[PDB]
Amino acid sequence: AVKYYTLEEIQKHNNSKSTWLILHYKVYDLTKFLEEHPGGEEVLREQAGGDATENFEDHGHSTDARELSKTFIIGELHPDDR
Ligand code: HEM
Repeated sequence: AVKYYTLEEIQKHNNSKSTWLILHYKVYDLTKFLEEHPGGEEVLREQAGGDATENFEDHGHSTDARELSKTFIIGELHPDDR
């Protein structure tokens, strides 16, 4: 199955409430992880509500972070959208 979520929402979910990002067209909520993340919130929150796919890869994130990303999957970025 899929859950889907629209760019409308994904942009919106970006401000200390929910923080959503697109990593390979799947949609990833963190919000709590913002606390943990070595990269910090700000930078991530600013990539949030958009495609952070390239950026995520660019940083060369580890398997554990990748794994984490799987469990963070809430959603997908809608088809009408893309
Ligand atoms: C799915 C959400 C993500 C998770 C689970 C995650 C996890 C992590 C973890 C655990 C580290 C340490 C290095 C590693 O384990 O690879 C890290 C570092 C970092 N991340 Fe992320 N990250 C995520 C998304 C992002 C995104 C989209 C950005 C873009 C803002 C980003 C920017 C950074 C930066 C700047 C560092 C610092 C590199 C260092 O440790 O020196 N991360 N991340």
